[PDB]
Amino acid sequence: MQIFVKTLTGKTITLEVEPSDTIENVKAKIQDKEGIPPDQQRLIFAGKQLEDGRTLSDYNIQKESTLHLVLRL
Amino acid sequence: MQIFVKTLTGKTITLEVEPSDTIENVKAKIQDKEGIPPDQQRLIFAGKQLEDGRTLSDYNIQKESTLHLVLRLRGG
Amino acid sequence: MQIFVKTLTGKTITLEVEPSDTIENVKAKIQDKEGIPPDQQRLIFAGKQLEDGRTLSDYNIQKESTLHLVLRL
Amino acid sequence: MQIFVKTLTGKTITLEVEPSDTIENVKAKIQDKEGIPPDQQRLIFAGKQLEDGRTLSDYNIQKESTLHLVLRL
Amino acid sequence: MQIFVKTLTGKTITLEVEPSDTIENVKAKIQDKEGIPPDQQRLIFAGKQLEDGRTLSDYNIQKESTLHLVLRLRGG
Amino acid sequence: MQIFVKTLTGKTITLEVEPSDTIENVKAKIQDKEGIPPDQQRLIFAGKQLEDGRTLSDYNIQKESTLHLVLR
Amino acid sequence: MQIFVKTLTGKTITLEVEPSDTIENVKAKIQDKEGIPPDQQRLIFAGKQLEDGRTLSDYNIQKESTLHLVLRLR
Amino acid sequence: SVYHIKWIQWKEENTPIITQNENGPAPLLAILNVLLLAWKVKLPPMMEIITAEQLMEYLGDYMLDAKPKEISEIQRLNYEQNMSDAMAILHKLQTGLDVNVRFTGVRVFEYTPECIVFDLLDIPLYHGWLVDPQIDDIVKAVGNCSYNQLVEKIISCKQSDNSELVSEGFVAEQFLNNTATQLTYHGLCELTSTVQEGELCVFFRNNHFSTMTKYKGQLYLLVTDQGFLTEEKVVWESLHNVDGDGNFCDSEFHLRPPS
Amino acid sequence: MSVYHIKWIQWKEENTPIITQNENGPAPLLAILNVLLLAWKVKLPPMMEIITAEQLMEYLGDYMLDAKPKEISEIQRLNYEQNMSDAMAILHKLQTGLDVNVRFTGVRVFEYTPECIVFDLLDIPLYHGWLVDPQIDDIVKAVGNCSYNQLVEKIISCKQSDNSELVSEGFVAEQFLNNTATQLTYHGLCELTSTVQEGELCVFFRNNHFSTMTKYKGQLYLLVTDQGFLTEEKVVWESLHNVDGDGNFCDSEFHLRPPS
Ligand SMILES: [K+]
Ligand SMILES: [K+]
Ligand SMILES: [K+]
Ligand SMILES: [K+]
Repeated sequence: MQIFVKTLTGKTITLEVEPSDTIENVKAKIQDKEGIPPDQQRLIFAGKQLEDGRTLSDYNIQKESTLHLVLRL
Repeated sequence: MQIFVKTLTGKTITLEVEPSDTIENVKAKIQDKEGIPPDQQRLIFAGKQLEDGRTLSDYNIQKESTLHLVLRLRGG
Repeated sequence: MQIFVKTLTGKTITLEVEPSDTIENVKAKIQDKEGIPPDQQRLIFAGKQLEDGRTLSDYNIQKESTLHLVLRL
Repeated sequence: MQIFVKTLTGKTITLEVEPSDTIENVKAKIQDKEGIPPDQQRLIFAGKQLEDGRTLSDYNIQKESTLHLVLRL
Repeated sequence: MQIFVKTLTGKTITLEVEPSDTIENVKAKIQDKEGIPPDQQRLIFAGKQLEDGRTLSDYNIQKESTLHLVLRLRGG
Repeated sequence: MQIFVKTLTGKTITLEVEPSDTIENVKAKIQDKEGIPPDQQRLIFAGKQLEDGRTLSDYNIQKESTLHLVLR
Repeated sequence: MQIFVKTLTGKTITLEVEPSDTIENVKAKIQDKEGIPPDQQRLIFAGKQLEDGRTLSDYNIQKESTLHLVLRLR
Repeated sequence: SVYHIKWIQWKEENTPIITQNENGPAPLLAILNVLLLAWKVKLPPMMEIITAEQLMEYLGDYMLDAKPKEISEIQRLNYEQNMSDAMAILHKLQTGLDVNVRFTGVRVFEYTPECIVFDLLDIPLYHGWLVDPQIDDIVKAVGNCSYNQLVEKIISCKQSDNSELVSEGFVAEQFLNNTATQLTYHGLCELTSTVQEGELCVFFRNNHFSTMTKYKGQLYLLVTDQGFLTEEKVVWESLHNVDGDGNFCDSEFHLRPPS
Repeated sequence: MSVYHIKWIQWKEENTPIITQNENGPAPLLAILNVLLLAWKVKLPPMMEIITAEQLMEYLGDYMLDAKPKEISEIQRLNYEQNMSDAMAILHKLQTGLDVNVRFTGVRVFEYTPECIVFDLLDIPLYHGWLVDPQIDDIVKAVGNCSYNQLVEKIISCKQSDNSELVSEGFVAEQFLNNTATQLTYHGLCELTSTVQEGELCVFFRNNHFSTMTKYKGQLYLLVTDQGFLTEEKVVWESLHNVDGDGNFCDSEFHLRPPS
């Protein structure tokens, strides 16, 4: 499954994920792509922040959904 | 229906509910017996965390089923 | 299990308790040895007050833990 | 079974012991009569120092034997 | 005769001794096979520590018996 | 298991070792990764020199331990 | 009487003396063999420091007994 | 809610600390006592009590007055979003703050919105709930799991058919029971060496937030309970064991004699 | 017999010598004397670059006699003389290795053996950090108040028992000795940091080695005494803050050494 994460800068990253993937693995995939470490990441979907231990399917994040990435600095 | 809620300390709580109560309402019944704030409550069943908007039937929770109550670490 | 409570005057009291004991019960066990009524007792562990309605297990009080005893106002 | 413990000055005390008693135990029995902590005691028999974990029988200490106690400061 | 010495290093050593061998000579034979100095060695048999002045007969150590070799803590 | 070897320059070399390895086998693993020959390596742990002929087990070297490396 | 003077490093020397000798004469006889200045010499017996003006008989030093030698280095 | 103020002689200056009664407002008092002891927030010296609304008005005023004026466009937008999310959560500081620790480091928490309040004030957040690395059984069972993940792993492992996972859950459960005060001796070590001298920071332990500091290499916790309000010489408690048997010290970190 | 190189460092603004180690063995003698040298109670000629074991042994024994205590009753004097003789008799073992028997309940808790007398007569505290974690009641019960010498005997006895409780007590006590093989635990580090006084010079037993220990600004440091660092003027003290042996090297004024 393909989902997008969008930063406040506007840069959009495409990720190939599974529904059973946890948010921790999603943050690890952004770690491998954009270089941002996971504990300096905030992902938002539908206005709520996503917990590391939950999965995309726990938030009903399905095909072609757009996540919002807020950075920590 | 009657379901059981097990804590990490080993205690088992009996709750009288229905298949149609929301998870938020089940947490309110736990608060009435244990005083635990619902926002601090995390219920686990079949390896899934029960979300407050859904109902017990959404998670296929049966009669005499056992839910696991773990708490968020709340600093006070 | 046994726990200790320490006053500001330096006195150390040894109590026999159970994790399921409420703080009101441990204050009653203090009264049995010192005579201070639970209405005058304030119990502190690790800087946090032990509220009379909760239990020892609620505060994770381990065996041989030292609690601090002060009079309230 | 009774053995004697003599100080360097010459003071002799009697202890009720068993051939299976460790010398830690007889050091504690000396503490009961004479008040020295066991870790401030040094017991000598047949010209050699006795080890805390051994028993009286390991060193062949028989009845009416005399141990020598040396203090530390 | 032949006896076994079990170490805490996970190995069992075979020794050629005689009943008249002093405990020190047994430790010297351990020094020749494992390099441990004799005064650092502590030999355990029957839950008893074999003292240096005695011989193997005094502890009734017969053939194919197993001693346990534990070391003192030597700082260096 | 893996252990770390830190030099006076701040460089840290990660080594894959076993408790049964001798100190010479550790100095040769340093030579396979670093340019220093075993004849020029001196290895220290907790202030004590790790002498040639001994094993890592003789010095109780645990996993994720840091050894110090300096000229012979 | 036969006395033995041993240092901590392990050098033990046998000396011939009498019980009526004083400790000054004892370290003077040790200087006669090893060549050690006597005021750089400290003599121990039974864990007790030996005074210059006392005798071997005052400390009850017996035959075939060992005295310990400590050198007063700079 | 009203809080009593305790005036202490802190670094030879009349300094106030906020003092707690009922359980709940420790997050708000831990943050503000860091700011008060740091003289970043100053209270009129006549005040004896203060309400929560004033406390957070002082807090919100400081966060806006501490905005980094020289920041890139990427920093401004992210600060902007983090600020907004932090205020929507700010009310929780007065009732209790949810944390999710990991057991691999004193600074390691899940980056939840409850952590933003500390980042925006440059206030470090610490815990001492660390695994003992010498026990490889616990290191494997606990792993890089957060607390929230670990309890779920214990739930799932107890019903597994894999014998290894069943044992992993048992060890993880034992670890959570043995270390229930949320402080271990490995954690106490790492804290003592990670916290800098004189650093004012927040310490999470046993579902509580404390204002922590280090003085001459020893860690101390500000005494914030109303029981010690009139005790001039009970200002800091030393943190040198897990039993809670700390030493009470005056505002100059000198041991309070029994009285 | 054996020679040791001397390192001259700036200790409390004064040129002070410390003894350096090459081969394994002499750590007990060097840890004791490096305490005396850092305390300026034993002083060497300012030029000496290298010293043999004999002068170190004589310098030490010379100080033991000059450190005779006053205000001692005849009971204390008799017990002192017996202790002084036995300590001198075993003094040679300082350069080959000293036998220690710890108990795992306190940083100052050893068996009072004659090799402890040397530290008593010099008032040099002896420490270890081999402590049981009190939050694990399994190990606290299994190890109890056993010394090391007793615990290995308990493990051997328990490993062949038919009592299910005893076999588990031995298995746990065996697990403890293997997990904590470097003879330092994090509970020991915490008790050491809070027990050692600021500025105190003492001796530290760890991983079959003796180190000179002190505390500065609340941090424990170990005196660097290996000859690999003999020419490193900036490597004098090593911080003790973990069981990994990954300490921070510091100069003679406890300032961090820059990587070069
Ligand atoms: K005697
Ligand atoms: K001010
Ligand atoms: K002023
Ligand atoms: K035993």
